[PDB]
Amino acid sequence: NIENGVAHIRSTFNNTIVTITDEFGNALSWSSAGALGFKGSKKSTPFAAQMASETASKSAMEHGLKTVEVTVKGPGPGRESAIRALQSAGLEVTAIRDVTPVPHNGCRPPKRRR
Amino acid sequence: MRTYEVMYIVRPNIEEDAKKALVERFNGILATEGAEVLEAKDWGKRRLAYEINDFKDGFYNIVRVKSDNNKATDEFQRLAKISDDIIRYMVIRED
Amino acid sequence: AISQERKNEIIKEYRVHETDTGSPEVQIAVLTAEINAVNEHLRTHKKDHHSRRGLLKMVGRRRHLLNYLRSKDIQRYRELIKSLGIR
Amino acid sequence: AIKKYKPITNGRRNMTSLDFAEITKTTPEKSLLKPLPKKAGRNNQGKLTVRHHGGGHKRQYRVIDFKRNKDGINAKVDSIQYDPNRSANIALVVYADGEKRYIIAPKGLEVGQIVESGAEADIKVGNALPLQNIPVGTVVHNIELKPGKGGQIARSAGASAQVLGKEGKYVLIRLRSGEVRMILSTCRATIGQVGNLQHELVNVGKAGRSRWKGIRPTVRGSVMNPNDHPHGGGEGRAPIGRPSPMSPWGKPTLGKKTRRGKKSSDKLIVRGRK
Amino acid sequence: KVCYFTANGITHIDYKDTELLKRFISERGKILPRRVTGTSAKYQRMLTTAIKRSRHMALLPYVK
RNA sequence: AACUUGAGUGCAGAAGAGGAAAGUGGAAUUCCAUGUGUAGCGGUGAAAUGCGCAGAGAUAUGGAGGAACACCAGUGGCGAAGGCGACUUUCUGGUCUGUAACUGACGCUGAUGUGCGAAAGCGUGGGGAUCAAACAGGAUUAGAUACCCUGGUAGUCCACGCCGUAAACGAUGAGUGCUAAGUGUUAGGGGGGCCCCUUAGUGCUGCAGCUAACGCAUUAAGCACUCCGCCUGGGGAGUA
Repeated sequence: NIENGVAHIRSTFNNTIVTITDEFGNALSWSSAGALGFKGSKKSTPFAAQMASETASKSAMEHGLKTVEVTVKGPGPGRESAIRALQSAGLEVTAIRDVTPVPHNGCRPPKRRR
Repeated sequence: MRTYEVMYIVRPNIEEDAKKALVERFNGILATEGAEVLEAKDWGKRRLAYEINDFKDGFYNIVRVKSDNNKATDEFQRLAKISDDIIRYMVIRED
Repeated sequence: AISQERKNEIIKEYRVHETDTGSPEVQIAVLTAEINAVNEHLRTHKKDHHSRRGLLKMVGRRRHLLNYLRSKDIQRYRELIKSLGIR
Repeated sequence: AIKKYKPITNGRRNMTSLDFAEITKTTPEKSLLKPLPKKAGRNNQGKLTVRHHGGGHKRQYRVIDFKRNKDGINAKVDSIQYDPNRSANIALVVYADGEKRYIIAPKGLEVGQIVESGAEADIKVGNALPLQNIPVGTVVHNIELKPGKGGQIARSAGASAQVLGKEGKYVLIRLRSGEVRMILSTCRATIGQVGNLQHELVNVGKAGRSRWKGIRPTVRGSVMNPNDHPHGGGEGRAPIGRPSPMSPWGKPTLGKKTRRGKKSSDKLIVRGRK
Repeated sequence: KVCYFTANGITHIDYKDTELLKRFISERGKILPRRVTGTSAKYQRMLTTAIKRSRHMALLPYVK
């Protein structure tokens, strides 16, 4: 394409899955922190998210991407480093919307640890 | 004795000739079995806050009725459910 | 339960004198209509245990008012027991 | 409802029967009754083809309107009656100008209710109208499969299909088994579930009461001789000594799918069950 | 702070009055706590009812 | 025989997730079908089982089904208690305020009795998304039939019945009256947005007084009167 390809970032307490798709929800490329050789307790780190984002960002430029919408889904440590890893590659981040699903109840949350 | 306000939404793609055919008939049941409809207003094609059956807009009609039988409003909701033109309705007892 | 207009005809029917609302002939009669109304309601909504509890309090109030009336004068007790159908 | 007999006899301990309270007339009509001479499993040659079928109480056939096609003329329910040839009850209906015919009794059809066939009909219990005019989500019984043939699908006590959606010339319908399928839109149904919903909860009790509906005893194959059945033979009681339980005529019986392939209905079954 | 339902005298909050309701729905349609809006306890209840009626009739967004 | 203050009724008002039935919604989870998509996903303290390469995870659209109702939401409200939170309608219970129109003690408590009664459990018939006793593994340990992880059955949901137990607790029976205050909040009333007074709830400090102490203190565990239930060292034993 030319531009307007949204990027979905899944930052959790584990690896950060970063995927770059077009505006109509068609995946171009993707790169998680686990696909970069990162071991556990490395996967959920700001450093790993930095390479995780730009690794998929370079694959986007081959299709000619000049506009990204950052849709972040998850409460993970590697969120902000991921977004600054997209501007550092020159992807012209327009919007920062959080899409972490919030149930209006209606499901039994899995039991917590002990 | 009991006073009801009925608001229903008609789909925004209805044929204009069929719109008066539906609004006439549906305020028709609201005047049966002792019902004495007082107001019958049109609110126009407003923007819906969210998509309803893949619709972004819709016609709003508000009809206020008064009857001590309540079966006029139940007959409305029975037929409003069946009809594919009405996509949302609500009956409020006003006191 | 019974509407206010419905209650008034029961008041007028069994009132001892005019402007009487608290005699144990109108109170008993009003409760009898009220008791039958909740009884009819519970024929459909059988498990309305919370409403049924208020019915038992009404039955007790009428029963105590009937005991008081009998202990006062038996004639008015006999007239009230037959008009209302109470056994 | 179900009446539980008191254990006055052993052969009658856990017996149960239908209270027959929804029925209103206990006698048929001379003009809508034709003869049914029991055949008992025998064919055009005279040989037993289906088994476990034999003597039973006589029964008169009651002609039913499975193809509800009197369109426009209204009909009154005169009496809900008992039918011996089916699980559900039948209802006499008198049409607004003189003719009378039987139908299948829906769940809460009451005596004196009005029913209408046609295409301009309302969506109420009993009225029959084509599947192009039946809203998505309605319970329908007596569904046709072919335009004009007559209801075939969903006709036994407690049978109900749900119109679930559309395609082009076919409507999607979830039949009682759990199968979603498609039926041509020009075919008729009838709004509502079929009555005698408690027919499935009855207990028979007596051997003889099962031997009054025309059932005959069925012998377990594990006791016939080797020349009578695959499971037969053995000195003593024996397990099934084969890789799979088998059928009298030599064909696997616990799992083998026996639906002919290459049928002209395969393009119409979406998901299946049973 | 002042209620706006007692100050101006409103004794019946109407669910058709979307403009009046949009002052208490924040940025999501989320009902604003009465400490933030300063409406009394009596009017926080009938305002919540009006808002929920408007949401069902698509006069106010559930989420935004 | 007489009387209204007790108790009830009448009239004018008030608030409420009080109960039952039937409908209508939005978010989310799961599964299914496709489009894009490529080598991981997931999880831990580290793992691994596990799901993937037969295309998983992710992403977009659509569909099916079940369950619960974010924000409002609070020492907030209602109910005798258990308990009751999406919205609408229909039946229906209780409570509070004011008035003083009516009856003139019609009241309290209450053995036996008769009903209601969280979860779990049972029967019948449905339903089954999520979470899951038990069960399977994978780990940690010296061992781990446990905490951790991966799944997973009954159950969790509905309709009828049955069960009748909970740290069912304010660990505080019900009714009535009296006895310093201060300051809140909920629902009303009357006077001069503010102030004063007042009724009924719900809170926090705090006097007298009580207590072994902790503490309670006008919502007593203080001062009095009526009625019921219960206790008489710990085990054996809530067992015969």
